[PDB]
Amino acid sequence: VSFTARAKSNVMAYRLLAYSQGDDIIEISHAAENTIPDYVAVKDVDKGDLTQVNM
Amino acid sequence: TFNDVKTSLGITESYDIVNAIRNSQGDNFKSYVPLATANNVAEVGAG
Amino acid sequence: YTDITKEKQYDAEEAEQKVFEREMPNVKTLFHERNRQGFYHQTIQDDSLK
Amino acid sequence: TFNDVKTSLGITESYDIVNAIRNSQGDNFKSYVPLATANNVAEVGAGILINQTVQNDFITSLVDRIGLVVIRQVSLNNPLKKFKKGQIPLGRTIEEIYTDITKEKQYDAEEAEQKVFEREMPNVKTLFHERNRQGFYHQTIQDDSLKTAFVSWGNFESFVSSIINAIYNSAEVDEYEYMKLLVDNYYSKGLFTTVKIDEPTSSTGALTEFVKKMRATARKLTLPQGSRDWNSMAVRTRSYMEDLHLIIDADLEAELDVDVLAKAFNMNRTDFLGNVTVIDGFASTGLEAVLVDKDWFMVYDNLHKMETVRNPRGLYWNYYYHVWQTLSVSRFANAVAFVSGDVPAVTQVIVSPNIAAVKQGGQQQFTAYVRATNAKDHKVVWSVEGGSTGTAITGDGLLSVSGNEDNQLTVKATVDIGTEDKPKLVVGEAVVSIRPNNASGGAQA
Amino acid sequence: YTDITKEKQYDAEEAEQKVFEREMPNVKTLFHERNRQGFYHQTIQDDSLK
Repeated sequence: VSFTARAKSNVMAYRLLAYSQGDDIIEISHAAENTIPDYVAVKDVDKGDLTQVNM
Repeated sequence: TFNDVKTSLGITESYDIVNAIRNSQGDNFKSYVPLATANNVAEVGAG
Repeated sequence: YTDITKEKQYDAEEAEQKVFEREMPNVKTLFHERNRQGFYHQTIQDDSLK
Repeated sequence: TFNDVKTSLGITESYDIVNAIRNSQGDNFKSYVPLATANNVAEVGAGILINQTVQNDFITSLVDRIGLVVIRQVSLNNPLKKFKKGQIPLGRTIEEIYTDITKEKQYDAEEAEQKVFEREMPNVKTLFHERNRQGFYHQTIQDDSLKTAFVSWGNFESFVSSIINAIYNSAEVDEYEYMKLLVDNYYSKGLFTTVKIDEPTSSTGALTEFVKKMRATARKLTLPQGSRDWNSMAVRTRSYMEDLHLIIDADLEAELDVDVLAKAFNMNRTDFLGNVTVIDGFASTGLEAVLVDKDWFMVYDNLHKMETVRNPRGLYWNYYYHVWQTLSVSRFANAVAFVSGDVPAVTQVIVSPNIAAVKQGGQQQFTAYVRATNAKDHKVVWSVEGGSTGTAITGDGLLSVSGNEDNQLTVKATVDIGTEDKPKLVVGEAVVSIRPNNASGGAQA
Repeated sequence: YTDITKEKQYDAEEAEQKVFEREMPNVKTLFHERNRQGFYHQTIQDDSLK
């Protein structure tokens, strides 16, 4: 399945990502250092750009 | 003749209608959330 | 009342496994029974109208 | 969709022809000096791999168009098609039954008093041929998508036919290529008869040696007394001159004509004997020519069928042309390899009663045949496996079976070639089934 | 130029879901532009040659 994510700040492909929340839609950003990431970028995603998370 | 050619030659945009369709969420572009070929028409439909 | 559908993007790569996919139409029905049932009575007495 | 493509892509220019012309002080390039547009014939001389866009010369907004659509057809054939021996629709297996000559007995009457009704079975050999190749070819023609590729209905219909011509030109090629595959199969199985030559490209002495060994070989294959020396089943048989075929490549024909058959006054005395069939080549290392009968190819047809279906969601057709056919080799034919490389001394050991069925407790005589290309001794070492209970073969091919033998035997005749540090073996195997008996107690003295 | 193609092994099992799949034709092409534009020039006086 998949769901809509709103990105958060300049996602780069192949980088480790982590989720958060704000206004509504789950926000995606690069995972913080020294922890467990949630998702891997498959493509570059702009700061406030909506996209899909392919679960 | 004419190697380096883009379709956006000579165009300054007010916004991106490609991003306005994917990021609609009912913000007046909800009528274009169907139309499976909306990107292909919006790319070359200006000539 | 049959109703409209959505379009699907032409793709020969997705059509290869979906030749026989089903898509049920959008039909809505409505039903209308006889309601009014009445009569209009008028008596005409001829031979007195004459 | 192809933004930056130049005309020079796989071009591996030995020189610049334009710098050869304009910097020609004097050479053969001087004749291309007064050509007005030599530099434009130099650019688009070979055609272009990727069509760019050309603007018009007079009004530069107009796009110069394509004015002609040439659609190249090709009609490939199979040269080995004449070796195909029919077609069968029903059944799968083919059974070649071959009767062989026997060994005479010395006349004695005193031995003949008891051995009258004692029978001797014929030396009948049997080879089986199944269905091997079972294939289909697949071609799609997206009709409505290719209407962008064409602006003329006569051209469009001719291109669609060229795809359908390309399916039949595929089934022709594989049928050529499977029938070469049998020859390179049968060579690597060690089943040809190798006659060692030198490479005929190397010398007109080595060429003239080749035609002498060729005409010697083809004459030996057709003798009335027959020969065991030229089969893989090693049976006494003969061939005919109308049956022989020769499968040389196109190299040997050119050195045959120019060097040998030219200066010869009588072409009937140096020509290759029998029918000569020219192919491109064999994929073995060292194998140059092959001399077979037409019986050596049992190539029959079981099925040829093209079947179509149309996809409605994706708007295309599919062309399933089915080829099912038997591609087998009869091991009863004379069949000669002409190998120019270094070969092993022994290529095959043949234990000619391959199928045997000995009664439990009964005897059996086995007879090993050796294909010696060094023409040397190569003593047969006998062996019996799989029935390791009490009994096995002698040293000269006599199978002994114990009374408790209950397992299908395998009888091995092995020629030890190679060096002492690493022997390599050439093995001949035959199977023995044990049909049991009765009327015996479990103990004796 | 339309080129030749490959063999697939017959398999009735895998032919149950792999109907309607796609196999592309092998097709190559070439494009030849107009190279030569030539132009020849001779004059005749026709009266001074008399």
